Amino acid sequence: EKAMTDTFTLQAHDQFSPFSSSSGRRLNISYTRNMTLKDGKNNVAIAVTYNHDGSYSMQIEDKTFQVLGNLYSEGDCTYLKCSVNGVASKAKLIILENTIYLFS
Amino acid sequence: YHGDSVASLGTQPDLGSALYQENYKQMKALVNQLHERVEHIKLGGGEKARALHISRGKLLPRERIDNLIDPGSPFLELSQFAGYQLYDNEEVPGGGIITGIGRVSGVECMIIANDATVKGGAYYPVTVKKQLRAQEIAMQNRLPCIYLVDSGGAYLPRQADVFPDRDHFGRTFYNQAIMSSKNIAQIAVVMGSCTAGGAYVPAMADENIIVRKQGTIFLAEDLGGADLHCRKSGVSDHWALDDHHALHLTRKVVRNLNYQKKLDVTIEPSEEPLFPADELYGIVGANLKRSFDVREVIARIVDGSRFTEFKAFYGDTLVTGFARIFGYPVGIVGNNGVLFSESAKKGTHFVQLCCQRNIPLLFLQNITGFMVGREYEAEGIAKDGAKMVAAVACAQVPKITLIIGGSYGAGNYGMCGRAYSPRFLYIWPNARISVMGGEQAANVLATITKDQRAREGKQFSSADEAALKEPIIKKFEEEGNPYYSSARVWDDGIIDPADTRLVLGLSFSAALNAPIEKTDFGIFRM
Amino acid sequence: FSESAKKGTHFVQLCCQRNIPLLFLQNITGFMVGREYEAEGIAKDGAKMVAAVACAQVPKIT
Amino acid sequence: YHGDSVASLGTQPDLGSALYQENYKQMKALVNQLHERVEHIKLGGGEKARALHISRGKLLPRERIDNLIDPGSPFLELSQFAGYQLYDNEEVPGGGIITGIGRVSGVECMIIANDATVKGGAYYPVTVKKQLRAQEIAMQNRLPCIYLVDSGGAYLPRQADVFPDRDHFGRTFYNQAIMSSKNIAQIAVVMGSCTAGGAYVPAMADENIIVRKQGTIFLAEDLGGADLHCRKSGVSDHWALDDHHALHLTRKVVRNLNYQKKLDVTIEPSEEPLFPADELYGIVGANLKRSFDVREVIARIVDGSRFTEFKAFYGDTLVTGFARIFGYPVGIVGNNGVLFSESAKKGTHFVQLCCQRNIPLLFLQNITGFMVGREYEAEGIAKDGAKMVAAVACAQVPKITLIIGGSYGAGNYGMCGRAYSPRFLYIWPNARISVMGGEQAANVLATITKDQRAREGKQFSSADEAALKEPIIKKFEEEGNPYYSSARVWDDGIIDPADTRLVLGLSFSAALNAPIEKTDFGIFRM
Amino acid sequence: YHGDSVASLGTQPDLGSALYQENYKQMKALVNQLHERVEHIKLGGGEKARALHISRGKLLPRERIDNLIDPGSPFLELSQFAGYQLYDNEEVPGGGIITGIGRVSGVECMIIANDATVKGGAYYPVTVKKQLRAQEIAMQNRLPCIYLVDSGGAYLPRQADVFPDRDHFGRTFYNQAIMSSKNIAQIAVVMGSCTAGGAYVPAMADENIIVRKQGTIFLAEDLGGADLHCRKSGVSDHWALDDHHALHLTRKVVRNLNYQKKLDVTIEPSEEPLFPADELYGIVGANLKRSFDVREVIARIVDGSRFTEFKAFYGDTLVTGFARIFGYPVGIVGNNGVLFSESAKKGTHFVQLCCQRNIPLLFLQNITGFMVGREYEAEGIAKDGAKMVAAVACAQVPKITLIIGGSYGAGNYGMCGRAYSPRFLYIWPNARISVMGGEQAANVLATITKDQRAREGKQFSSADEAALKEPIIKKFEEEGNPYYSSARVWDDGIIDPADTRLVLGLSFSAALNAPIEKTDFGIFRM
Repeated sequence: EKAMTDTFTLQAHDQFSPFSSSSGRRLNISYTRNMTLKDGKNNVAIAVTYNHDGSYSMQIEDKTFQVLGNLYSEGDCTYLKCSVNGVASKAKLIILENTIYLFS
Repeated sequence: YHGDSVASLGTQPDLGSALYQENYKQMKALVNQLHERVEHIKLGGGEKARALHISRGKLLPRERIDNLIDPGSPFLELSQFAGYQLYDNEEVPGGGIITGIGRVSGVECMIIANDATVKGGAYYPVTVKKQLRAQEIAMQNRLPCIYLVDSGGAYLPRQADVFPDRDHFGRTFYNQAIMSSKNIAQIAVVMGSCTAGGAYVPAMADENIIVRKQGTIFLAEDLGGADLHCRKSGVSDHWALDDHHALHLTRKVVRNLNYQKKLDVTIEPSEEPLFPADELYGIVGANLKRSFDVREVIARIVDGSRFTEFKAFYGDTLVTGFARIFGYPVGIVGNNGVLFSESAKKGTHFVQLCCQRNIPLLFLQNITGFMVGREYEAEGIAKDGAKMVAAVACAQVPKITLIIGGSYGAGNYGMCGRAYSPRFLYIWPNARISVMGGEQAANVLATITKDQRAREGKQFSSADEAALKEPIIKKFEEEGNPYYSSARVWDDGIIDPADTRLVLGLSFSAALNAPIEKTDFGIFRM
Repeated sequence: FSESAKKGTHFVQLCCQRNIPLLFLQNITGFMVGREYEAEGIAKDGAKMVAAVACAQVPKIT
Repeated sequence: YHGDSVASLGTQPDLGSALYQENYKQMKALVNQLHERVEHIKLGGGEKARALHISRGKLLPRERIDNLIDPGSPFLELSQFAGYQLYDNEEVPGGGIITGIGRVSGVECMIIANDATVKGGAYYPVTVKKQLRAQEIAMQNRLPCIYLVDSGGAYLPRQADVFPDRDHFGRTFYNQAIMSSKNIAQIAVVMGSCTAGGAYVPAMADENIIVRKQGTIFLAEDLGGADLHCRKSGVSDHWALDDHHALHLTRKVVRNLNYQKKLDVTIEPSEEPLFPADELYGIVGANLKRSFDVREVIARIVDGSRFTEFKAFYGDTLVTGFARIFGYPVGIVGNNGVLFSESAKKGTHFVQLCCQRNIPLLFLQNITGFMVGREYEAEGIAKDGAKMVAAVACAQVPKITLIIGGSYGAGNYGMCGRAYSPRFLYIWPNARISVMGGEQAANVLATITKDQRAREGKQFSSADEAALKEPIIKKFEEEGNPYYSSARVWDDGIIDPADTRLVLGLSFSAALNAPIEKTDFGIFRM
Repeated sequence: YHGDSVASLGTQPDLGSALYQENYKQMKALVNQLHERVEHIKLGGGEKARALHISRGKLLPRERIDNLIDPGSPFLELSQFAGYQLYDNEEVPGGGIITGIGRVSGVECMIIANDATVKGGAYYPVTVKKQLRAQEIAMQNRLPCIYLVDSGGAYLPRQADVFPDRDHFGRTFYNQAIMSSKNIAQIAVVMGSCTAGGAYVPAMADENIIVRKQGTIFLAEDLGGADLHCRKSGVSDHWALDDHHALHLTRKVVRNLNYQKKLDVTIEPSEEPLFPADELYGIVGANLKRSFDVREVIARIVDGSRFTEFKAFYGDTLVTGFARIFGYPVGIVGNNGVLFSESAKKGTHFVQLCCQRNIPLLFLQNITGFMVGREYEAEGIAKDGAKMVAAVACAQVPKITLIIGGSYGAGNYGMCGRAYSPRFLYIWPNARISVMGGEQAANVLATITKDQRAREGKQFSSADEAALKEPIIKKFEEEGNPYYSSARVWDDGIIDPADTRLVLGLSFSAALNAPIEKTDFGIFRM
């Protein structure tokens, strides 16, 4: 989604507006997003909180995870560099139709 | 050629200094107090009301906004504290309405959503004022208006303050009609019951969206918001299955507005300030009697802490200069002491410069108490202060005002107070606003009484004077508190100083949606 | 009624076209006679008059 | 943000269905008939005339256009069938003139070339009308006009229909003078004899090019088109050795117009429709009595088959919505049944929306016969149908009309008929146009006669009625044929349905050369 | 100061001269022929139709106009001869419609009334053209339009010439919508049946009046024109008891238009010409081969016979100068021989002068046959004649054309022919209009044949040539007759020469209702 926002920003005259950021920032409170993902037949509810520093706090059931990462390109393949609860890993990311493919 | 090296503002504060330690501690407590109060307001009506709201299949009002705006985009909420302790025994979190500016389909829009969990969405007198303020902001900046309508009608016990007058509920429809005539899109989404007199809001809109089962529009399902309203009556332009579907439809409607933003001002790449923003806590503090250099505040909000001061050594109690915030050009006017004749003249000259070049203006209000100077032949100030009041009023460039300190008397008017239609007005948690400072008022009261007592010959004892003075001081403190002022809509919100740069950047970006007009001045009384 | 609102909206357009000042004589009736009368029909049309009256630029006296 | 997924129109037709097989077969035959007739018109006067034309060193008229326009660029020819069987014993292929829109030096221009092989280039009454239509198109869209002049003067036997009236030959020079005053370049290339009264065309042009030996201008070489005209008389601005040289000079002249195209509308990347265009053969067929869903036609011409329907469930006999063709925004209005009061109101509302946002409008006319409903209290329709006739007339956005079916009575006017100045008007090979459908007319005639016969008391027998009816049906069929209508200039051409998307894309692109004006409406009779 | 004495035009004709006696006798016969033919047209359909019309309680169409206009005010009727012998076996007096300009409540208005006694008020092809011409006159001069509607619908046998095209019946509603958007009042009075497609005329009007029993509006009393139309349907704005009541209501409606006439031109007191107008009979005659001094015509129509000639001795075949008619300033251009290069240049210079000063222009067309000069190197004329065609076309001052003689070829265009949108165009009973004069045409035909015969070697005998020539001469005479031209709407009427001054005064007065715009010229090909 952030990459799509940057792509749209490229073609706009107001190139540097703070609205073009993907910070998800609010005044005096923190934005928490309710996302749903399906693993097999199971629906997983993820509560994502946009932190000021740019990281994300994700809660799945009773467990909380501190997530931070970015997208980089090697050749023609997009790679996701992420760290979950201090554990760093790299994987190839492909999003086709409604399926997210993570190759590690 | 933009390769010239230039000087930068700001200095490193003495973190070890006791004054800095005390100022940081006091300001931090105010910010923490502000944060936790907003958290409570975030909950609206309460758990029972929220549970009932969700039980009907409807989204919570703030979740609706989250889904409406672009993913991850910031949302500038306005007047979060409207109705805070305004009514004696009734709690009305946020006034029963949520207003703010967010990006929908890449377009900045004004979003006005009723909070059905608060008193069933009834319109209190402050609720009308908050909505009218939002409409005024949208019109002045040409921002499309999106109404997430879920309301219970006017609050009958206070009807006299809602229905009749020009700035009462009737003005809401007048604003919709005027904006429509100017091609400022009006979009209404009926996501809940529309009561008597609220049925007009869907009808007065250019395009309208109604939810299948929840929505009802009638001047319940059979009478209005029926498939009758969608098909037989034709009041509905789009038919939505649920709240999520309606929000998806709204995004499509905005994408078809055939609007593209155009900038009238020159743009330069953005740069962060050279000093941390949180240092403003130590620099400013919470004691209005102490003074600080406004340049320090400027150095921590402008791009690269670069500032070109105008008439630096003339009328030094006022600071004026050119800078840039997020790439936009801005002319900054800030108080650095008591206003003098030279300061007023210097300000009047500066405002003409900005209007000529079509440069947005930012005002930083911090007016000083009269404890230092009883009169100082203020008659001289009157002749010149008006020249600034008159230039500021006629200026047509976008104007934003930030009260970082006191705001008293005619100094408020000269620095673009609420009465002078700044595009936005914000206040820091440490500000105070009144006709005069509290102490001065007491002295004035004391003199009148002592002298009148003298005519009687009755002795006004020292104790008598103190007794008279104490209530007055208390009233002034209570009524100048930032919360009192924000509870009523006198400002657009109380903001954390660390957030000053971000709020200004969002506000100026929204204000640039409208073309800048030529400024016509009145007679300058030389 | 719906017809009354439509008739008013048509008239206001005529006056604005010819730049004729408008005078309004308000005497609205209580609902003792009619409890509802399907007022939902009135909502669709009453707005057309609210919107024409607001935009009219001829002098208006009430 | 434009990443939202949306629904798309269209469904896969049943290729095995007998109806689809029959409809495809019938429509294909019509298209093949259209193609071969154009091939014959392509040959102009004939082999003997063409051989004589080339023997003089001159290029054939269509070869001139091929060399004039940019290499490989498409050419939108207009009114190919003008004069088709118009005159009893005279064959006038294409009316003796070739008109169309092509790109010269990267600029869209209107090209008007006389066909000297057809009656020596004489001006028949249809020839004047075709040229006047081309000039009207050029002026409304600000397209430079290029006249490839090779003419033999007016056709004396039909002078009364060429010379005198306002829309007669005199209007041609009036149009040139008006366009010149508006900075719409007028370029004339005299590539052959200019007869009496045609000498004005080179003179009235802003810039003029004449061929050395072939060109003659006189109100033959010595009298006019002489080196005298080029030098002694000064009527000629450029001197060309041959046809190829003149066409090369014309391209240089256009390149010096100092014109650059500017778009008033928002643009998005183009996308092909999700369904094949040739399926329109099976879907539509040639039987006007059968009905089809106009949405199917829309799904096969708009970018990505994406369509946002407006008031879908209200007045369902009319379909209105927003789409994009080759990236341009368009508002589409198409018939899906008999017009009702709700349909007219829905259309009137939609047209106001498009005019407010400056969105081009496309009309798809397919009006229905009255076999299904004799009257249906049509008096109700009159009150509302006018509201649409009045909104459509005043709309200032570019308007394009495509007749994909019947076009009868007042339904033609409401759907932007020829009388309402659409920028372009096209018809499919299966259309019919008349005051009323043929059957209805017969019935009307029958009733009058039967009743009048009754007053006499003479018996109008069943046979008598049929005998009366048959001629009427025949006349109406003959006069509603697509060829009759296109032979006269009522439309701008008959187009293959598979080419609908391309023709619309070229037409809208040309129409955007002129800035879109603000729309002023009359009184809406509420 | 306006006390200067000046010279006056005109000379006393020799009443005893044989030429004057013959010319007076011939012209008088033409005028008498014109008068008696109008008398017959005055009767419309006939005694039986008129008796039936009155038997229904309705006023006759011309009596309606008499009662509508102000008492005793003159009425300028237009195109009295439309449809005169136009159709082979059908007599259509005046085209079935009466159009003209009269004063209603002190305001000049265009009145368009259907003649129900003629074919029951059906719309023939000429009927549509006459109405469209009236609407064009009203729009160009900002005259309110009053429609006295009593019609029977379109004439089905000729539907193809009524319904489809741009200048067909559909254009009538388009004109109404456009005029309404420009604040040119449209008033409809339904005084009889309104048929299918005519029901739009009452609906498209700004204000509407319908008669109680006679009027019927339906896309009979129950279906339309009912108390249903007046009250239940709301199509009717005013309800009238009878024809007299409706006409009284119409006068009230016009009085409420809040319109006041304003003049852009300077005004001087009116003065009668110094010579009798009826002397024009002897001076002009009916023989176009003889020549007369156009100054004599001018001397008998301008105020006080005062005329300031411009460039008198240069290009003497053309006369240009300034005068006044009924106090209005006018620039007069009249032919006095064959057009030359000097004459065209002189005219072009004069037209620029009038446009600069915003002076109305009057053209007096009397072009000469080519019997005197076969060619005269007409190529020189082409270079200059265009300069005049181009100046005349772009002129924005009101233009009125009067054909007092021949009007042939390109000379028609240069002298503001019908194709160049003069506000009005009138012709005298002795005029002839054609592409070329009849004799010349014959010669041209003769040469082609004789030469082609020579290639064959077959002898074209002297008898053969004459036989070829006679039919051509006959055709040209038949088709150039003033009646042929006026039967079709090429001019606005045939006027008696003695009435020339009055008609011009009324026409110019009406044309001044619209403000005069600035003239923008094209490129003058020096």
